[PDB]
Amino acid sequence: PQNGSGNSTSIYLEPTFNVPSSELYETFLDKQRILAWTRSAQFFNSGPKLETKEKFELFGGNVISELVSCEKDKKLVFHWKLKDWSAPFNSTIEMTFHESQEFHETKLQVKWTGIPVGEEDRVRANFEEYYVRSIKLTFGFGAVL
Amino acid sequence: MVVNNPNNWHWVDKNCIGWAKEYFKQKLVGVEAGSVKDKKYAKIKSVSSIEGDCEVNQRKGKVISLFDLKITVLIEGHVDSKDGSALPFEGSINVPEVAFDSEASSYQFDISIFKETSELSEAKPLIRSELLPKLRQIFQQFGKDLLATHGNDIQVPESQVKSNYTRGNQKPQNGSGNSTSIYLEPTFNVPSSELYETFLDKQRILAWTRSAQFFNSGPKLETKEKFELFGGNVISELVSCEKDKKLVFHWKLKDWSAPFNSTIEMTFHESQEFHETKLQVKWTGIPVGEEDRVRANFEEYYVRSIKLTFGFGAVL
Amino acid sequence: GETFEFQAEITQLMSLIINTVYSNKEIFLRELISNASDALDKIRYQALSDPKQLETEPDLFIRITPKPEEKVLEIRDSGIGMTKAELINNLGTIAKSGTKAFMEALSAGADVSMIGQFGVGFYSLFLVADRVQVISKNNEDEQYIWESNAGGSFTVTLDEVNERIGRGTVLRLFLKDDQLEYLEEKRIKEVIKRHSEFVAYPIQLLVTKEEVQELEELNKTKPLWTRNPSDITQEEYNAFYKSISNDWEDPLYVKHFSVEGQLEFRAILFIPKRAPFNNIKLYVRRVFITDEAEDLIPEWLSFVKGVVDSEDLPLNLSREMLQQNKIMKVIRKNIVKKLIEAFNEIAEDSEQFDKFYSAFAKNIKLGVHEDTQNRAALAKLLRYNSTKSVDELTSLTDYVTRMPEHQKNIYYITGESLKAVEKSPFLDALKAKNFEVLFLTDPIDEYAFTQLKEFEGKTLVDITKDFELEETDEEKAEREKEIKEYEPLTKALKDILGDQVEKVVVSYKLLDAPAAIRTGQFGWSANMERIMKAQALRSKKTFEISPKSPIIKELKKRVDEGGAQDKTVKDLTNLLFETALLTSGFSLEEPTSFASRINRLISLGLNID
Amino acid sequence: GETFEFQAEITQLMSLIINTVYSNKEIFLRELISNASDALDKIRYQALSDPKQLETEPDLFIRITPKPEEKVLEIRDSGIGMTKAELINNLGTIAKSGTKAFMEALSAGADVSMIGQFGVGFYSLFLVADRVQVISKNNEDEQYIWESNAGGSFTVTLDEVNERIGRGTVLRLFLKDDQLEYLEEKRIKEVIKRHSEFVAYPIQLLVTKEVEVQELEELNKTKPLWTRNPSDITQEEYNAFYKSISNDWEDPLYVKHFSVEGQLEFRAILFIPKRAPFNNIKLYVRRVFITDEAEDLIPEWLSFVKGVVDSEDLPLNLSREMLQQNKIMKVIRKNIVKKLIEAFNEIAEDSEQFDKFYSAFAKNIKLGVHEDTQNRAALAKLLRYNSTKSVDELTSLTDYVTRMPEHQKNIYYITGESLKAVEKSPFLDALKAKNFEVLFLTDPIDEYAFTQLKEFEGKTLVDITKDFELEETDEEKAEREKEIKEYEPLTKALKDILGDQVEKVVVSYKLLDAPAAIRTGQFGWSANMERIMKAQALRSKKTFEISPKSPIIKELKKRVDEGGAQDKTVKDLTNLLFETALLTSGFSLEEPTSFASRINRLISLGLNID
Ligand SMILES: Nc1ncnc2c1ncn2[C@@H]1O[C@H](COP(=O)(O)OP(=O)(O)NP(=O)(O)O)[C@@H](O)[C@H]1O
Ligand SMILES: Nc1ncnc2c1ncn2[C@@H]1O[C@H](COP(=O)(O)OP(=O)(O)NP(=O)(O)O)[C@@H](O)[C@H]1O
Ligand SMILES: [K+]
Ligand SMILES: [K+]
Ligand SMILES: [Mg+2]
Ligand SMILES: [Mg+2]
Repeated sequence: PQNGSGNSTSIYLEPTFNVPSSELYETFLDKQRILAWTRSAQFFNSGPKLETKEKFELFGGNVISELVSCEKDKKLVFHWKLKDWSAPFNSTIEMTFHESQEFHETKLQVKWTGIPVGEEDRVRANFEEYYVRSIKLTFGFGAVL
Repeated sequence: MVVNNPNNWHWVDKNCIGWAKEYFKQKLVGVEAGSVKDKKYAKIKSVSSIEGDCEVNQRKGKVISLFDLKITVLIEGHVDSKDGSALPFEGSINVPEVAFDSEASSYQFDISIFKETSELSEAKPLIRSELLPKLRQIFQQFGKDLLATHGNDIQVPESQVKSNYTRGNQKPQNGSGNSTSIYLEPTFNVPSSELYETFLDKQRILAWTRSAQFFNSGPKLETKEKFELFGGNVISELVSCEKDKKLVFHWKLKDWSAPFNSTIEMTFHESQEFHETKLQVKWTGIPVGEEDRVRANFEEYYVRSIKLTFGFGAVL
Repeated sequence: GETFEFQAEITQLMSLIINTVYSNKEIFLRELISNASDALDKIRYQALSDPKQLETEPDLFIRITPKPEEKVLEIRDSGIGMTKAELINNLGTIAKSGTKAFMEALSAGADVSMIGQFGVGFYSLFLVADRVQVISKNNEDEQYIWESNAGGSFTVTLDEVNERIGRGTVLRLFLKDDQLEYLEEKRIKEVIKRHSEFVAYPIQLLVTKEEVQELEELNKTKPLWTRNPSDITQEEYNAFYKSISNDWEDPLYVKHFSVEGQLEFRAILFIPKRAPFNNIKLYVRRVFITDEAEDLIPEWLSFVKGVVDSEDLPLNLSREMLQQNKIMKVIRKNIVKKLIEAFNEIAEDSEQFDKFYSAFAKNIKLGVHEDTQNRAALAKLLRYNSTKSVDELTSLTDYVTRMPEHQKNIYYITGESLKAVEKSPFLDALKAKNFEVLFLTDPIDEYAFTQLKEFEGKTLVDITKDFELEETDEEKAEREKEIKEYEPLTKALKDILGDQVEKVVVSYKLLDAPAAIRTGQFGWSANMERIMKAQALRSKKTFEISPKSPIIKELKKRVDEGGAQDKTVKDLTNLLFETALLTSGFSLEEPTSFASRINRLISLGLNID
Repeated sequence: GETFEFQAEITQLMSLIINTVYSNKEIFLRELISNASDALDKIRYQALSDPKQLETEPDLFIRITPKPEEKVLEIRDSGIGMTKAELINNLGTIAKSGTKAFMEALSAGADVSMIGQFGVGFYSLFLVADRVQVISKNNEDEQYIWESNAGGSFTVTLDEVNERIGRGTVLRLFLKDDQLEYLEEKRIKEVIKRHSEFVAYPIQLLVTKEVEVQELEELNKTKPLWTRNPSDITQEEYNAFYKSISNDWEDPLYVKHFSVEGQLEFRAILFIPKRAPFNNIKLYVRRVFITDEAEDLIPEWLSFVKGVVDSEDLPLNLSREMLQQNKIMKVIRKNIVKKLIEAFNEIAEDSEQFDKFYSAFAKNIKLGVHEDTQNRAALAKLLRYNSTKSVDELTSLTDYVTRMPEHQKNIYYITGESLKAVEKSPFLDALKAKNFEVLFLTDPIDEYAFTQLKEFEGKTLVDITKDFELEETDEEKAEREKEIKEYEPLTKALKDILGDQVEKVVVSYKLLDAPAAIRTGQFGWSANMERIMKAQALRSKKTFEISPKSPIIKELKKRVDEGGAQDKTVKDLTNLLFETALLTSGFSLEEPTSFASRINRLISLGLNID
């Protein structure tokens, strides 16, 4: 046995946001809106919004993300990786939108794969704080108590 | 005491809050500042209160002590006068804390002189000249003797210890009970004008209580008048009251027996400097097994209930 | 390979039970009182088969006589007692429990539930005493003395110098110099009230009064969970509630149930009359274990009082905490299920539910926001005012009963008080169509309605936000013709306000008010935005005008005359916009500017140049 | 008479020590790693005096090899090992701690920090394992096998069927059928990241990848920083340490590493995060996690800080996850708050760093002024607010008294909803004329702190929203008394119209441009406090004062002498000025529909609508 790393695991979250799929989709792409709920973002391109195959650092540079595929208010797939993570470890998070016009809500089905075994509970609790509750309190897309 | 600790390896605790009080009752008193023949003199007569922690512990044979007490004393004496002989005066010395690792320059002294006048300006340099160095050496010596008298009570002698590591670290019929009394001072942001009528006006009493049964048709409460509160479980009677200064009630709970009847004494201490009022409540006559129950409920049914119904202070 | 056996280092194991466990030192009184109750149960079980055993000392009691003169805490009971052999085996061997050995030798279906199962509870008195003098007396033996100094050896001497007792055991606790607090009446009654308050046998305490000494029974209120809820009267429940909690008032409702099977446990849950703003204590073998269980009661349901007396709970060596066993969740769902059934029984009464809802309105609505499994059951208890229920409160099920056949949504409105929502201009639209609108006055109402989202198929719709109503074929063509006519007026109000509003549209849901502001059915409401901006521990607007108001018609006349950029039309636009914010529930930014506009209208009315 | 010796029931003591001591079942992994760390310290202490004792196994590691197909959780260490006699005396006897006897054999003052002190920590593995096959190997003996199943007896057999090991002990755990969760990679890493994260020796874990070669991963990748001097530690090491003690992603805003030496030996590395987490301070004894639910360790208002506290010497419990009657915590509580207050003062010396700290923890600092009393004066100097002279940046209370003129004896402030509402309030015109600075309070928690301080360097905190009296010359008091006496029927007219809406109507000179305003009667809830209490989810009389210099008030006075005390047109205007003053003073307007009807009638009057 040689010195290496562990395996990978997966999670599945579904936070409910009170915002149409058109406005919520632009929240994860508009750089002017990203700085609102993140309070710190570093973009390398001069584009107004995020594009395909574009890397950008979040939360002081500790969170490295990259948009690899996205649909019109339907799909959002990002390559999520942490600063303290190793080189082979690189997770990919998928965001699927489901607009419910009867209740005026949007259940964002989040299919996150490629998370390390030991780093599972860390990226799940902080996702509800830096991504779920941060947007609900900045843009008013949900009641938090 | 008998301590069953082989080689003195486990933590054995010994509370010394009782012995600490008796030690200060024989060391802080009797010490004087100057002499009676001089125009300036002062001497501590008694200790006001000794509150805090004073315990000795041992881990691996070394007697450790992490005491932290709040010492306050009463001081008398006299100062120089322009006309006639010297005039006496009274005061009090307040110490913030006396720790175990406190140095000589760390001990603070809050000077509290009664009846402050311009003639008594020389009273503060008096205690700071000879009295304060006498109190510093006593507080410093308090840590030495505390490890000397209670240190041998634990850490059994080395004759029975076979550990070199610890050795190198050593240097009637059926009846009822009696009563008791409690004392609290809740703060209210309200003058004594309406705070007095809060406990008397029946229309205002029903506000912060939401349940009351008055037997008389009077507008407000009068002397020698009984009334039940909280569904008839609280039976109190107003027997004496002054104009916005004193309130005496005969508090009694329904669960209490017949020979038990407590008495509440409320005193108003409104200060116009901060626009507040400290209601000193001297509650006596409570059973010994009921003083914690009526005290925790007084902060909920009497203190917070008034500050939330009428808004006599913000609580968070 | 040689097969050895496990040994035990007595000189070190004794210290492991003396000054390494029992974090708190008051536990010695509870375990000694519990040891007296087990001895009283042994002699009581033998009295049913042999009455001669209870003839020496027929009165069963537990006497505690403190002696501050010689620093001796004497605890005497009239139990079965210990013989000379029991003092060496049952009281001289670590982890040897004679009580557990007596329970395993009983018959099938016994009514006695003893406490002693571990066998190391007797060595807890050494926390406050340096040496103990146990005086025992059995029927089939003589009276002996068990003396020990917490060391590694003890002595058993025949009692010939102390007082002769009939039957039982006397424990003389020579308290230490630092543990003299247990010689006063305050600390004695404090530990008993906290730990051994519900002992089946009376606990007598020798109290000196001001030198006439008397005996007081510390446990005055017998436990009620061992009895059927049928024969328990109302005044017994009131006295029991005032003992488990320090409350002075009587309990509003009592929910006493019993679950049988593999998790037999008793629980008497009390609902107080006022909010206490843990509360549910846990009892095992008539002994208080702890009350810090966080998974036993939900956070929104933490207002209920009472105790839970279970029997199958894995306790630690100190009997002050519970180990993880995946069983508290079963007791958790049973408590909520019985309390929800209890809340439904309170709803059957009108006077009883009025006091419960008015005192715990925040707690019931908090469960709708937090709990999800029983969210529909808690919605049945929600009571609010409405346009047809301005006097009393109505439920959600009564709302659907009064809904017409052409209504498909539950309409409500949020605000700061009842007077603000009753005069809101958003009610004139629904009152014309005979639509009932609920009134939400508490700040927590919006947090509950944003999680339910549906009641019996009816979607909860807030009239404060933007929504749509039904309209006939004759009106849909008239409204479209009037909207396109007022199109330049909507654009005239947009550039004046600018970023203050999202869009200016002509709305027909206004009859008396000339203008109003809505949220947009996706953002935070006017009340929700005001709530978040006022919490100590912690949206776009739509300008809609009424085309039938005379003020709006006059503003429309100024547009076609080239008055889109006049000074007077800009003053009235900002005035009407900020006025609608006060009616819709919004807060005015820089209220000094709004007051300056009103002062200028006052001068115009007073003929001031 | 007869003296006997205390005995022990072995058949029943084993059940009590194993089943009824530890709350959780995952504690078994912490004791086995702690025992491996103690054995590694024994061979390390002997390597300094005998290098040949470390030649058989020079690598000091802790390897864990889970086997799901065999239901075996193997824990191998390279410690000193146990001889044939130690497997019977040390490991065979309950409450016999051989590592404690090793600590007592050396002299006082060594560099040993072993964990084993009780002697009943080894039996905790039986909570999850049915039978054990602990294999040991010492340098001064052969390799033996210690087999037991907690049945009151054990056997020691010479090892001849297992692989030869150099030095150390191999712990073979045959887990039960219901405790098979400890064979996966997830459950193993959770216990290590919770109880034995900061072990000085590397903890190796054998994981199995997918096609599927098995490798070794070091679980404790971060080394403890409290064992090093805070001067030698750089900023990069403090950031990685903060990401290990907590699950946060960002770097710590400030690091406070101190160490108290004396009667109480304890170290603490406290981190200040960049955002509020809305416990947090963990306690470590012998570099082993004990508990994190200590309430007497850190105040609630100060619980926002992160970090751990190394307090190697403390009274531990038999379960070893709770402290006994913590009187030492009060000494550590006062030391942690003292060091954090001194740390907050060091942040206040900077300008760019304190802006991020105050903007993120403004509520926590003000909560200390409301709750804490002994350290209320120290926290009052950290409060930063806006004022009429500090509209750009936040100013402190110390800088406030510096700019105070010689004729000012009180600190003036004002509360409200936001900054835009308090900056244009009509209450500032009186203080701006006398060159008096007024602080601006925008957060709802500001009022709860000012009603508890009540004094800052002898200056009394006064709220301009309440009824207060200013100082003026004697000739001004004479001319003002005539105007109040002249406007006496005007004040009596406004009182009967409003009724019980106000307590009294008086002529105030603290208003310059506004026609009227509303103040509180110096007791009760203020305008902002009353609105906040009526808006909490989990949860006073008014004074009508007019300005004698406003043209509207002078016109209303002209109507009084003409018999217009009961005119219909005046009653509408006095009610209009009252509800308008409530909006400017910060009061909640009752039934705004009627107030909107008055505005709609004024708009129609301006548009020539009959
Ligand atoms: N007051 C008493 N009268 C008679 N027998 C007693 C008395 N106290 C203790 N014993 C005996 O001593 C035995 C030892 O009990 P003890 O050491 O207190 O632990 P336990 O009560 O059996 N279980 P636990 O208290 O949870 O550790 C009991 O089983 C009784 O047989
Ligand atoms: N991995 C190991 N290698 C060598 N010796 C060991 C090992 N594990 C246990 N021992 C021995 O077993 C003895 C008994 O220790 P144990 O029963 O684990 O409790 P303890 O470590 O002594 N005290 P505590 O860990 O606080 O409960 C120790 O003194 C060691 O000598
Ligand atoms: K025993
Ligand atoms: K052992
Ligand atoms: Mg016992
Ligand atoms: Mg161990």
